[PDB]
Parts: sequence; structure tokens; C-alpha cells
Amino acid sequence: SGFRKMAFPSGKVEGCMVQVTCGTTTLNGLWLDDVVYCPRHVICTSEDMLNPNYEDLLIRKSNHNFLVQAGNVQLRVIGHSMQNCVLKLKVDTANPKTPKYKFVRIQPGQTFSVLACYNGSPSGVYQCAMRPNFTIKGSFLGSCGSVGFNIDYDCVSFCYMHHMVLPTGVHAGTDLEGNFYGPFVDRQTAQAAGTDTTITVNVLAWLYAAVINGDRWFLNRFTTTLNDFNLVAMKYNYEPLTQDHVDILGPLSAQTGIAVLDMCASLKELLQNGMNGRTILGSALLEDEFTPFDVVRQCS
Amino acid sequence: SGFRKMAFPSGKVEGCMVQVTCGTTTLNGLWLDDVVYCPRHVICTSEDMLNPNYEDLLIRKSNHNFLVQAGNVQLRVIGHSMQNCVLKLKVDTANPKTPKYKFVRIQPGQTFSVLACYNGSPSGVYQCAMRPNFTIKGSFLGSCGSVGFNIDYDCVSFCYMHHMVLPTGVHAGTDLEGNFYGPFVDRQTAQAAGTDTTITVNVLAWLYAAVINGDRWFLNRFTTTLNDFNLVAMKYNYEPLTQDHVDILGPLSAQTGIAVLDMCASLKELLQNGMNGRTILGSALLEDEFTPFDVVRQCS
Repeated sequence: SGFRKMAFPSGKVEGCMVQVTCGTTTLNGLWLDDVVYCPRHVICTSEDMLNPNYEDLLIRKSNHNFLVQAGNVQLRVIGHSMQNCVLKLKVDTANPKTPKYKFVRIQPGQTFSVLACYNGSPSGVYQCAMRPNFTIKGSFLGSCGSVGFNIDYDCVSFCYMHHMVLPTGVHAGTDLEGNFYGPFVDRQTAQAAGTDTTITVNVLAWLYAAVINGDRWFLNRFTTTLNDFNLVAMKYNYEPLTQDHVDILGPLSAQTGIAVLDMCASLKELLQNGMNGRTILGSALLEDEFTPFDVVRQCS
Repeated sequence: SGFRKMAFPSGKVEGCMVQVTCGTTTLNGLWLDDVVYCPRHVICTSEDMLNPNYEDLLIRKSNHNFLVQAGNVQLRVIGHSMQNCVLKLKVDTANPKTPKYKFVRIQPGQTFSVLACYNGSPSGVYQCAMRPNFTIKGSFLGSCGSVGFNIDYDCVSFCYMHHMVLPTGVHAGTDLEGNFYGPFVDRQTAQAAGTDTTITVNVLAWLYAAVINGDRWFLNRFTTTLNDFNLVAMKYNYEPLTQDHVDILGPLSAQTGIAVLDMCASLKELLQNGMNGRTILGSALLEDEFTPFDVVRQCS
């Protein structure tokens, strides 16, 4: 019963969050095995950030310039190297709380949980989605280095590490191999994120979640084709719906008895008519940060 | 930057969730020290639930009738007693992952994090609020026994344990001492929850959060009195605002430079006029599940 935005249990990730200080800058790091991962811009001064040469800046840095703290333990750095935009600090102690993990690079429209931290200490956890323009709308104050993750069986799939807030207020980051999501760079300049679109397959999954929970007023009598729907969808800044998206929604269609293209026709009428002051699952707008897998996971 | 509904890190609570089975019924339990806490209706059959006599039903139960599982460990029950509506199962092993904890009974309008579990295994975590009518709108499927909690410094304050879904779809539970929140009983009958109201002090805190994050269009030029505001508030099913509520909002007023009664005047106009198709922090309705402490915690 009920449907809320749910984050994964954060226990396995809390045991990996450490503090990393370089000069006056203090941000968060991820301590897996004997390596601490953190954004490489921790080595930059505020003046360096305008046009940094990270290769030259890192060469000037010494191992003792990085102060790593794990709760009350001071971790000695015995080596440091640069992995794209992620600084890797080799430490003399392996994390005894290291979970089974992997590094994944997710797709636009996929969701994950963020363990927001400050000074290496966990503050809270929340669920968000990678926007189609590779930004994320989160809660980031000293929050740099906080990671995004999913949990599959007993394995923690790390997929995101926060790096910066754009002047537009949106957030940008990298995967755990240091590659930025989107066209962004770790440099203090004006950076334009692309036109953001609505994750169509996520809206349809959220509409199925409403039907599963008894909220059905928006269902109509029609069907449509993928092509006819996408013509209406492109006018309202919705991502085009693919046959892969229809196949992904299959299980929800089976549980509800509502064909995917039938639900697409209901969404098509919702876009052209609006809600007329009505709500769906307690929301007055269409929610697009629940993937079809998220709905299946919570409803099962 | 940004403002999302955030839950506490769930690590300390995950190490306490166990499975409790009695007959065909399997729900969740809380393993603190050498005691496992779970709803007492686990001992009821579906026919017993219509009109249960828990004292007589518990007397017929034996220690070996309770199957407690902690991951892969079978916990032997060496004793059982009834604490109001909470069954306390004394086990032969103390939980080595027992955190520093306390049992608190919260007030209507306060928030907490729920670690939703199924068969003693954590599924997800989310933030919710105790409605003024002592119900909660959550995500509960086998979810009975999942607990709500806050974190203060290093201490886990357990405040809620889920017991049942009302036929109205709302959820009801108890504190960790077994006392129900509200007029509800652990008995399968039609139970009316009171008329629910909007947590006024939470809306005002959420409006301050919008001002802190640059969303200011709703601010007007007026002020009001507590009495004049409450006359308008009672017409729209908002809880009356007290002087204690005004004192609680003090810090947010100091950070924003907007007096509490000035913000009350802005909310008064929002209730009478609506939003006129506008959004506040990305929402088309007024959010009331952020306490003033929640806003202070996330924004600081």
C-alpha cells in the first residue's frame, strides 16, 4: 500500500565515507580496499579553479599534503594518481568494511541513491534520477565527493560522484572512473547544460504505479501507435518512446491488464488536456524519476 | 543547493532487522540486545484477527512456536512476554550490532525515517510524517514490524513500528513500548481515522526552504496576527499556529530576514488565491512533511 520515493539502505556505503582535506578545501572520499576516491579539484585553490592544469598541480602535491580521516582514524597516504577527473589516494590500510562492489556508468533516465555527506560524515540519503541532459537535481551544500549507488543482490554498484554545482544551480558529476556525465568539466567557467526533457518511460511507469494503487481516473478508452504518441510527445518536451521502452514496461502491463500503448494514449490526453485540478498519487504534476524497475521493486 | 526529502542513514538500523515467523505469518522484528520486538498480532490467525484475546492466545504459544532468523542465524527464543501491543521475544544471543538507542514517542506533525523491510531484510528507506490524525502515508506491502526512527548525534531514537493498513489504505502503528498512535487497535475491524489536517508549521518551514533556495515569488508586502491567520487557516483545514510554532520558526526567519508573521501573510494569500499554475521548489501544492528542524538540518 502507498507509493513513496524510496532510497536503498545506505549501510554498506556509510562504512566507506572518509574525509579528504587539501589545504583549506575539505570534501568527501570513498574508501574502498586501500584506495580513497575523491574529486581531483580538491587540489585546486579558488584561483586555480578558473583554469587549472591538473597534471602540473598534482606534480607539485606531496603525499603528506592530503589529510585523510576515517572517523577518528588518520589514514596515511602512500601514493596518489589521477584517474580522469577522479583523484585516487593509495593509503596504507585497507577498509575492513569494504563491501562487494562494482563501478558502473548508468544511462540518462536511470535512478540511484545518493548518500549526501559533509566532512566525510553521512548526513542523509535520497533517491534521484540522471536527467536526460546528464544533470541531476539533488541536495548538495562541502558535499563534493558524495556518491550515488544502486544495490543488486549483495553488490553495491557505484555509479556517480558529485563534483560541482553549475551557476544554473544544477549538479554535475562523474562515474567512479572519473568520466563526467555530460559535457561538463571540473573548471570554474560558465557551462551550459542541454535542454532537459521529461523521461517518458518513467512517467508511464509512474502511471502504472498509480493504477496498481487504485488511482485510475486518467485512463481513457483509446490506444495509439508509438509514432502517433511521439509526435505528441515531442511537442511537450518528452523523450521519444522506443520499442525497448515498451518491452521494459511489459511486466507492469501484465500486472494491471493495461496495454502499454493504451497507457500511452492516456498520457497523450493528459499532456493535451492537463489534469484539471486533479492529482495522481498525491501529485499535481507528472513524476518522471521512477524507473519501471523502481515501480516493480517497490510494488513487489 | 537544491531541496529534496531526505532520510537518515539507515546503517545502524539495518543491523537490527530480523525475521519473525509464527505459523504461516512472517513479519519483521527489531533485535536490540537480547530482545526481539515485533507486533503481537503475529500470533493471530486470520480468524483470530477478527476478535483476538491476546492474553489467551499468548498463553497457548510456546517458545519454539516463534522462528526468529537473523540473516543466516537461527535465534532461539528462551522467553516471550507482551508489552501493550508489542511482543517481546527474549533470545539467547545479544545482537553484536546493537547501536546506542532510545525509545521515544513523537508528536503529530513530527517526521522520521522508515526502514521498510520484508522477511527481515531491508528493502528501502524513506522519510514520512506522523499525520495530525496519527496515521502515516507510507509504502507498506509483510512490511509489518518495520520501524521508524530519527538519529540524534550517535543515538538512534526509535519512534514507530508499523502494525496494520486500515481499510482506508492509511497505515497505523505503535511506539516501541506498544502504545498505538491514535485511536487504533490491532483488530480486524472497520476503524475510522480522524479528519486529517495540514501541518501548518511544516508548510511555513517549507516556504522558508523555498526562500533559502531562491524561490520567492509568493512573498507579498503584508503581515498578519496569529489570530487573523488562524481564522483563515481553520477554513482550509490547516492546524492552528501557536506561539510555540512561531518560536520554532525563529532561526529560519533570522537566516532569511523574513518575519514569521510576514511568511504567515504570504501563506494566507496562497490559500485564498492558489498558486495560479505556478510551482514552489518544483511542487504544485504546499508540502507539509518537512519540519522546521528538517529544513535547518538540510540547509545547514
